[PDB]
Amino acid sequence: SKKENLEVLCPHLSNFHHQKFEDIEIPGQYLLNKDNNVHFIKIARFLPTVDFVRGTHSSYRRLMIRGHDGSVHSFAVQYPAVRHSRREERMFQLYRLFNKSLSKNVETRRRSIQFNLPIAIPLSPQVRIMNDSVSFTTL
Amino acid sequence: VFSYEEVIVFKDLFHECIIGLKFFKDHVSATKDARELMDYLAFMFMQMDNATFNEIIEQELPFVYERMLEDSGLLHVAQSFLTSEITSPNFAGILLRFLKGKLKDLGNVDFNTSNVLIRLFKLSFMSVNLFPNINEVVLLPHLNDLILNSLKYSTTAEEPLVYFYLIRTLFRSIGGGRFENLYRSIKPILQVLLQSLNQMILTARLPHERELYVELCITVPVRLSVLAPYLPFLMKPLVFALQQYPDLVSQGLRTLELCIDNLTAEYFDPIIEPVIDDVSKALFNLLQPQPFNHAISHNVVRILGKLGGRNRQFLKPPTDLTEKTELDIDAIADFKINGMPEDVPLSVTPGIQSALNILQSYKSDIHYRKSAYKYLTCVLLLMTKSSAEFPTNYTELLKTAVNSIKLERIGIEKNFDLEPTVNKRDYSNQENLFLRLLESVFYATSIKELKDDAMDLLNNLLDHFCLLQVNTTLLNKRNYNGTFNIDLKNPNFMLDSSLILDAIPFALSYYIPEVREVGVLAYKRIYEKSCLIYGEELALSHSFIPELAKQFIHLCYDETYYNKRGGVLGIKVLIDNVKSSSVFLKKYQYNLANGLLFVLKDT
Amino acid sequence: GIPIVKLMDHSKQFLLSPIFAKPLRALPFTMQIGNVDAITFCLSLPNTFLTFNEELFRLLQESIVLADAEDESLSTNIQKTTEYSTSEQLVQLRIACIKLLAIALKNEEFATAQQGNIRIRILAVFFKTMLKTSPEII
Amino acid sequence: DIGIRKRFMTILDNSLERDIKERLYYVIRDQNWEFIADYPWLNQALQLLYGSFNREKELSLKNIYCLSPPSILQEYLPENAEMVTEVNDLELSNFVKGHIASMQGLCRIISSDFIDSLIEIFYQDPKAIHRAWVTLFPQ
Amino acid sequence: ALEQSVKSVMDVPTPRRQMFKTFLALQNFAESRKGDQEVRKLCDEGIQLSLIKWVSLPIRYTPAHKWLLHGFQQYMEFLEATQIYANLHTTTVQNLDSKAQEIKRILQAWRDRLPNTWDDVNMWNDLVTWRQHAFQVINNAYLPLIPALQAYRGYHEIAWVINRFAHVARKHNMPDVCISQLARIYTLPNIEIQEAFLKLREQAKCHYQNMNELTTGLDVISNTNLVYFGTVQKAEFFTLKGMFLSKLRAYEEANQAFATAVQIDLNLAKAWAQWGFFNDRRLSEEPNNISFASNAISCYLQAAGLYKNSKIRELLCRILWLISIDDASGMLTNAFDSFRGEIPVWYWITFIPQLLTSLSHKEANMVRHILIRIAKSYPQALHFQLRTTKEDFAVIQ
Amino acid sequence: AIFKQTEPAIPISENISTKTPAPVAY
Repeated sequence: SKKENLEVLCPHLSNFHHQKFEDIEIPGQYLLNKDNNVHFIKIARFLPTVDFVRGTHSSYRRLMIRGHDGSVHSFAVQYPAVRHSRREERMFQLYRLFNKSLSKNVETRRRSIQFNLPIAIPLSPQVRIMNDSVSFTTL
Repeated sequence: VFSYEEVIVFKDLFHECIIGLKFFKDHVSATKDARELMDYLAFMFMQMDNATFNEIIEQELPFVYERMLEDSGLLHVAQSFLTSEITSPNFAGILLRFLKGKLKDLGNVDFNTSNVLIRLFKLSFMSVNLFPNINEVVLLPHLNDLILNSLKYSTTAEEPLVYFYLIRTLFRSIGGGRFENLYRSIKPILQVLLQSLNQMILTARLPHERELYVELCITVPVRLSVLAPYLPFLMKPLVFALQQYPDLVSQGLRTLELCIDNLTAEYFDPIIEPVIDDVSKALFNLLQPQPFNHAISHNVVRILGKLGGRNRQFLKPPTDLTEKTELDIDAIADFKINGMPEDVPLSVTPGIQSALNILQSYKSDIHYRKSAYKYLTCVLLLMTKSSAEFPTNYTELLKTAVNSIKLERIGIEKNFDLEPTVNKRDYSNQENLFLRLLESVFYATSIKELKDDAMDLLNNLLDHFCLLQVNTTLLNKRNYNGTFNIDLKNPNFMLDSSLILDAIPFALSYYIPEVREVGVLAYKRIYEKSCLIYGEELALSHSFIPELAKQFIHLCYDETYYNKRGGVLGIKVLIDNVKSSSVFLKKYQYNLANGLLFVLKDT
Repeated sequence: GIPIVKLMDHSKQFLLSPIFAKPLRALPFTMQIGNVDAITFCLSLPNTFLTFNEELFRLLQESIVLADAEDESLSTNIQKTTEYSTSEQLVQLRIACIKLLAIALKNEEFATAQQGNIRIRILAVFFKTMLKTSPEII
Repeated sequence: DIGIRKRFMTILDNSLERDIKERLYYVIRDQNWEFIADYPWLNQALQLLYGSFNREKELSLKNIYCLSPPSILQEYLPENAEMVTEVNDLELSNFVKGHIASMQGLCRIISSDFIDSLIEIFYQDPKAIHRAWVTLFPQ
Repeated sequence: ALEQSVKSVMDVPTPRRQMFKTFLALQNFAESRKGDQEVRKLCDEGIQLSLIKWVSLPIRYTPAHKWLLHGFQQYMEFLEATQIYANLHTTTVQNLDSKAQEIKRILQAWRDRLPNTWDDVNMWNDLVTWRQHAFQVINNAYLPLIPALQAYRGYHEIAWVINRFAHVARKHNMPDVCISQLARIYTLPNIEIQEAFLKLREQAKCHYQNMNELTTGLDVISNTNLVYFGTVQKAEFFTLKGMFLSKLRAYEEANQAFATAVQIDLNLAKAWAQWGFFNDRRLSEEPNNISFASNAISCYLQAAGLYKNSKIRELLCRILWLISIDDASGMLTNAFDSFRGEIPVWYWITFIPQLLTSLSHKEANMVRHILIRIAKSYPQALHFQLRTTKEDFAVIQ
Repeated sequence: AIFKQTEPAIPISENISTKTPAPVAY
């Protein structure tokens, strides 16, 4: 089944927004260096019917999160995340640090050049969540 | 002053003059002689003392109101009391205190009574802006109560749009006055209740329901030039106002100017940031030449000229490239053309999106709607044709396959040969295409003179899918009879007849109740057929009836009130059907209770 | 033919222990209303749940005795920029705490003979709350 | 106005020949569309080219891998099967044969109904004309 | 000679030639008061021509639509110039400071309405030239009213739309026109509080690259000691002397120039940042364990406290890399821990992993103050990283 | 802070009448 229910899989996250009593933010908004803090998107609720995605060499589950501004953010749960994730995320951090030099130069700003890194935020040192929309493919 | 036996005479005079307007009916739409006598009766009571006229009209106004529900010209009485009088605030107070009591049943009455009540409200609001310096202070108490009680009474109303219509009339009646500062304590509750009613109609009513909510959410009165810090509540209806309703556009553009002219361009730019691509993309649609209206094109030119580089500094390469969904794909069949030696393959689906838009719209002529319905059923029966052939011994094969479920350890013949893969994109497009065509067959039952053949075709499709479910039941024993078998044979990849599990919960969650009735009739029909071809003791464990029941529980956890209504509709018809057996409803009790409890928590 | 207190024999601790742990000061208003309403329903039942909840009664009476103008009724949700979104929740919270104090005061030797004058301490609250302009609280 | 429009188009259809080359040369070379020049006339052109078709009752898709047939799927019970022998005293046995006779006549799709039901979609939406022309003309 | 050139070519009209015709009508209304108010008709026919050209293009935004947006701004500035000239024709009765407020409001709206800095230099040049025309009209009409007043209302703020142009061409790597545009500023011989500011700053920033030109930036600042209406201009002059002296090989005199640049105000963070860069350039010819690095990290920490809301994260990278030396003397910990100022806690978020792996490395408990100030103010940034590295270190014990 | 002053109000026309230009063989 390509679409499995969240309240069957994890009933705490389908019941989250009732027993939540503060403003949690969407994780991974501090990695993208957006100067202030007031316009960050707060998690409204977890959507039901999460997706089971079979890849080429593995498979994972994609859970969707409704934001407080009406937007839906999809994340991929890599449950056996391989232990070279810290080197990956440090390269992601390094190449996201260069995106501000690539917007003050006029020639890279006319052509709208940015580096487009993925936002992967680790939860435990076994599981990380990565941003993953549908209509992402590999070659 | 007058005595008691003089004001009794004045009361009986008003009573008899109101009764006497029944001679001059047809036998703001009144005859000329009745209008002249209503002018005489109105002018007769203007020079009486206000302190006795108030008690005359306060004792007589329910009788005048129940006379208005028979001859509707008597509104010209009340209009003539409050359009030109020295005693206009007094009658406005009496009328507003009467309508405050009549507001609770404003939704649950018929068309004539609601029409009369809305006209009395409209007259009482026009009396305010007709006399601003004379008392509009009569309106500022029970003004927030009017807004709040309209929003509260529209919840339990039968016709819940009359309250919003009333809020629209009240907002369009005012603007340019002082009493919009006692109203500023209601703006967040009003705007949250307006946005969470604006977008929660994902299955919108198809009337002016969206136009009415986006007309209410913008055009609220604010004393200050910029209404409030509650501006991010206006950003989502501004996109709809510019984008989808060409009669709201000249409103919403004005709102943009009020934010662009005096907002400092620092505070305002992060606010429009989540909507700036939709705002600019709908603004660019309004840049059209002189046959299109130049009054709403030169507005856009003025806005985009007042923004120097700010009209283009927030646009990136496009993140909205359309990727050829099920309303864009081709389903190719062979046609015999007389000028060709062999048949030629062309697509049977070049007009599916157009025929769906024809069927959805009420305005289109019936002939066009009937031909659109015939086209969609042609494509659907072409998708259904290559499974509509049955073997010569299908009855004994169906009986064998249904009594072979009650056996244990069915031996599986093993073979070593691979099957081809699925091609998930084309499978998903064909699955969604069959689903859209089935949903339009369900929608076709909401139209008179298309309902009979739609119901007949729907009965044939439902008891076809009931007969095709036994293959899925027989193939789910491949998940058993060996806890890890890898050397078995499966039929490769088909539409697995579990897409009636996405169409019947669609029909229950739909915004026409006449198709929710067709959805529950569909559930009753598949209940009868599943109990027929299985037997009651195992149709609750292997047929559609367990599986679709789980779908009903999943409708209770969705994020909009339409699907919750569909889930409680499916649960109510389920527990009205199965009560004779005490294994299903007692096995499924915890999940059904949690679903019905989540409808109460999350709504 | 089962009493309500026999239905709550195994799952009563999962209801009560989240209430008695959190001190009802950092929680938002709708959870304070829910905790007070659940304890009111548990106290209205026949002869159950009488044990050492005096600290909650003291904290709720000291959270209802004071004014509600930018002072200690809240933890993170201030009231000088929000109107009618928190005032109705505040009114429901006040009348819920008043109902809980009345149900607790109706029970003998549970709030009557404890600490001497502790019923006088909440009768002073009951006389102090007869000056709010809302008629529902009155 | 559907009656006079249908009569005009059917006498224009009956004037031409029933060959695809002659009708293609008519819609490209011979016919002068200067009078219908604000209206998408390819509509009318399609109604000429669809006049050269045959009304074939064997219309059937070949690209979809459709829903599960009852032919082979009731042969996926390999060796443990007590095949029932002629039990024909039920309400099921007449329901099944009535449904078979119903679905035989329901799924016999000619080319005629597809063609002339698509023709009146062209008069409402001009984007079925675009898609119909782009599918037909390279063939 | 321009009307005949327009009229011979204003058949098969384009939006540009229509803009030229509208500007000729606007100048006819300007130089001859009680003009035509056909400018209100020519702007509308130009808007309709531009709308036909907009519908002729694709629906989605192409780069060709940017010039149509610039044309929309030009027509709106034409209508605002019509309002400016109409207000300018009724002030003949010397009604100053009553109708000059409307002129000041429209000029202040024009100062904030300028294109993006990565837009074409022809776009910038077109807006600059036609604003210079619109300013020349008001400077011509305030010219009879100068001696009858007995500073003054003759603006000549043309220098603004020169300086803002001369800045942006330097962003476009066009230094020759950036020098050549700082020669049309001598139309009035007085030293203004903001003309001389951007003029001298851009002329000193001209001679920063092409290293056979740094002496031409040295000799122009080192002889100018009279203050050009400000005590902050001399501080940036002195630290630019520090830049020009440290660009060539100079050890102590550039340090003295940075010291006399930094003692005057203690409020220019660019001087602190350039002194930190100078100390790093002196560090790059030796191992990084010499206690000279404490001066570098102190100027860096001062260069991040009041340089806020900017690109300061490279200063934080330099701090995190220069702190990690293995000195035995406790001079670097003194240089970190004697900093008097508010550390930019929000900008330390982006190095939270490099802080959290710095606890495992030795000689790092000054990282703890940064992480404590992060955890008490921005708690959701640290939480997931803290749990991840905590359960990393907890299983290896 | 939050508000800036009044922008110059540009009065758009109410009854403009321009001609649709004829096509040209460019």
